[PDB]
Amino acid sequence: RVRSITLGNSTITTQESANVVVAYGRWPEYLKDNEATAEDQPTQPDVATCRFYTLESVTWERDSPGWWWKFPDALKDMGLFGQNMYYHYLGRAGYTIHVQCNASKFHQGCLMVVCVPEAEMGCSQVDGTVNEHSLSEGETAKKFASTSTNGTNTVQSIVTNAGMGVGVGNLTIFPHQWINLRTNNCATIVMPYINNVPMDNMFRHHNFTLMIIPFVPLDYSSDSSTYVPITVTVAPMCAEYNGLR
Amino acid sequence: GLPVMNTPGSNQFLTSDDFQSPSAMPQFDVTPELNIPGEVQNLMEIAEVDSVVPVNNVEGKLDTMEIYRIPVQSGNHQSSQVFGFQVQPGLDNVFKHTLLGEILNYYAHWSGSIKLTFVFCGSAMATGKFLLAYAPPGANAPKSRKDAMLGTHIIWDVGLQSSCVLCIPWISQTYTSAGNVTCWYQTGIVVPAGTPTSCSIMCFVSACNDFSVRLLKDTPFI
Amino acid sequence: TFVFCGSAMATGKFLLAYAPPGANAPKSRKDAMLGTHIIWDVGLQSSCVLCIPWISQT
Amino acid sequence: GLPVMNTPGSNQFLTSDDFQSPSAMPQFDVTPELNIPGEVQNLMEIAEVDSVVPVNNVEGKLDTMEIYRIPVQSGNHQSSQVFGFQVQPGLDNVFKHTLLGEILNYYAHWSGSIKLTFVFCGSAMATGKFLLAYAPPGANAPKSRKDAMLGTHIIWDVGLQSSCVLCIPWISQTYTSAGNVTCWYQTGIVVPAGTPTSCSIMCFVSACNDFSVRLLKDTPFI
Amino acid sequence: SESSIENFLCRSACVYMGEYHTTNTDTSKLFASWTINARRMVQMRRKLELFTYVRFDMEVTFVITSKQDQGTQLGQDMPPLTHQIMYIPPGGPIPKSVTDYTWQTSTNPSIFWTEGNAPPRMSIPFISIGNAYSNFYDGWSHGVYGYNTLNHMGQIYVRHVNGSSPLPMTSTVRMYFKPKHVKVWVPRPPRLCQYKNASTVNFTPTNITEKRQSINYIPETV
Repeated sequence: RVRSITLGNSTITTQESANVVVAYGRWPEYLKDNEATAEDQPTQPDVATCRFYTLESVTWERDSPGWWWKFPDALKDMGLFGQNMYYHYLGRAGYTIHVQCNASKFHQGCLMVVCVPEAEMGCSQVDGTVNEHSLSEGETAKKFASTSTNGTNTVQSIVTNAGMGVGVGNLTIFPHQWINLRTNNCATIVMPYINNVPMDNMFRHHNFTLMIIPFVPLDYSSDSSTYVPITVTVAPMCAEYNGLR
Repeated sequence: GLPVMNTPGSNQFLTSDDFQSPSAMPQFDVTPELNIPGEVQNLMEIAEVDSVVPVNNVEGKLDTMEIYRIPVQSGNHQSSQVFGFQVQPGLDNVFKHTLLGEILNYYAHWSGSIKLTFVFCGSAMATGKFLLAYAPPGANAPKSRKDAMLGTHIIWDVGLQSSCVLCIPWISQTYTSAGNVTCWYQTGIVVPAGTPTSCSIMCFVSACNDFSVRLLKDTPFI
Repeated sequence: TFVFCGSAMATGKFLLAYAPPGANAPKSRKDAMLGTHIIWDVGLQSSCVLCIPWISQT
Repeated sequence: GLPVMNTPGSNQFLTSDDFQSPSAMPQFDVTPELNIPGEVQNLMEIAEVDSVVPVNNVEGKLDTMEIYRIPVQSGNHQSSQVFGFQVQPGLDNVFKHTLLGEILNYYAHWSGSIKLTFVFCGSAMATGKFLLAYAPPGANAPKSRKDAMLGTHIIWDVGLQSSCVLCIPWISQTYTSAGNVTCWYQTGIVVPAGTPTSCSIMCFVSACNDFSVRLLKDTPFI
Repeated sequence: SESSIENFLCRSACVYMGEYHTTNTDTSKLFASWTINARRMVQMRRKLELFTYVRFDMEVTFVITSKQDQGTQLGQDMPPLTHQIMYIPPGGPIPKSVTDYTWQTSTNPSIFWTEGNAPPRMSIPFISIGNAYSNFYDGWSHGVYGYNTLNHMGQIYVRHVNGSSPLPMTSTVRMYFKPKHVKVWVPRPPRLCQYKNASTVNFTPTNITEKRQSINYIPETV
């Protein structure tokens, strides 16, 4: 009851009892042919964009508020998919995201894993503006805080308002999955391309945001490990660019 | 030509009228629609989604993640209450800011059925029993574990199931005249050596398919 | 094939990564994630399998 | 008779309304139409015509015929630039006053493909090679002859062909975010004894059949 | 049925009220202007933020009232006043005085109206080179965070239509706005914090809900 999956020259292993969320019922696909027939011809890499990219693990401790990543540009240094971001003026893609934990039966805790489109964030100063570095750091995660933040140009990252001004118990409206250390330790989310235009430039726009948020904190006792590792793996799907010839 | 007679109501501006209007840009062909995933036809598609209830809305923790966690304590307390609330979406503080509560507050009359889910977030070594009890509107809340057993209840063994589900059938709106839900320790929680002592429960609320709303009004939150 | 020989109560995650011939070995967890890899949860599976396709010698 | 009721909007004058009006000269039969050559149904018939681009719009010659002539110099300069511009009809000074530019400036949104033609006006004894290169929007302009060769380009031998044609596919409007075109000396120009030394190139622009415009507005030129 | 998208969003509201004079010594008080967006009406803003992408037509009605200034001069006998209401599409010329040339451009649609009649009304289509409007943008304008240029919807300008040396008068205009034929995509959670300004999502941290007495407290039943 273990499946082994190979994309390109990558191989990972999952359990065949996985559960998969397809975001709004829609699988990813190519914009078919004839939105812009004449002088808008696209191309597709399909070479080493369809392959598993694995980020660094994060460390879940007793007081961890949460983590977030921006897509794309979490992959702007990831081999070929990142090269294509510099060579081409427009693009699009869907994604498959796997999130996994490594824990024992003597640990306990609960995580929400959610993919949020257009996650526009607020500044720590009400009459201020957010910086580009405070929104993302690429393949390194940003951190939520457990109290309200200060300083100039920083996202106001108190975890109960999720940086967007809503109640964090209501983020289940988005494509999401629960990880309860008692019953499962994995989550797969398949995201299609969602925009109000068919293609776009991939450097000054963040299509979506992946967030991981503990709702019940990690607990252990006498001589268990004091942390739990979380691992994120991403495979781009049906990527497509403007033709160069 | 064509004899004609003007009726009362002529040349008035009624804010809710429905008439054909002249276009100011007739020679402009609009961008065709795109097939964007995730289209909505009705607000009841938003209320049928689960959202986390802040059941622990007491002093000192209204601004932390702790507001969402029902505490299960360690040791032997096998007849004490765990929690209890009245089921009043829209009006009551614990249900007021959920996805279902926020919708209902746009309408002056609503009615339907409600779904509550409970999930145990402890270690896989812990076992024990809870008693979940429902009192209808017009009935007092039970005061002991025994009279909660004498009504409508379910006995929930967390060593067997991690989650329980309830569906409540007679919900309307306007010292409440509403039904209530309570939870009691049947046994107490039992663990082996080397597992955490305390733990937590979480509540999710949603609406069932037969939910209706009437008389759009203004919301009291902005 | 890799097999985890710990107690049945332990949980966690590993990242297993493969670099082809002519490529340097990854230096961090993040650039190993950006190549071919599998994420292995030992609370779910006790063993993982890999098949490597282009093997020759000097 | 015929009960009738006046709606809001009655007795107003809307500048873009469309109603039947009473004729002031009903007993007057009009002159029948003549079949005059050269009738027009649509403004895109004007934009599909070539017109000469003033590529040499530098100081000291904005009021002479020289504004239209790209200079080709004599001797050996076989890696230097000849010219370059961004492709931005409507906004950019070199395309702004052409037949295509003047139309586009009546509309607030437009899009399509564009056609550029280059013609060599030297003596029939001259030979040489040029490199014509296209960079898409979001790309920097090439700095050398070699990196222009590493992109999309055509090599144009004027001893064989007197003219070259280019079709550019992704044109829209609003430190530009537009594509560009550049020209490089591949070899240099070679002549026999008794022919003029210098010479010229000319550019023509036009629109291709798939061109569209929206939101008629006022032009900023009078 | 009352929770459909059309019945929830398609409702009229006053979004701008402005004043303008016939004679003044400021020359910006001689006309009134408004930029069309749906972010400075706090009740419409919140209902619109439940979705990520929207598509609609606009309908605008104008209520206009005048007054003679309390300055000094009485015994007047005046004909009814005429007003001009001009819509500028995205990518159009903007007036800066009331005597400007742009009040006469053929591509800015305009309405002429005299008092005493029914209130004037114009209908604007979906005007965007994109396929939908967006309520949320996680990007840069090219640089402002959260602002994309596909959301431009135009402007409205109002003046008096007198001749030379007019008599002093003060007018007030109220604009009533209504979206029609609406479609929405990707639902979102409701805004929990108060809005701080009209262009950002900035906020001060807010409590999740209000407190009660204890986690067991249910109020006494009547």
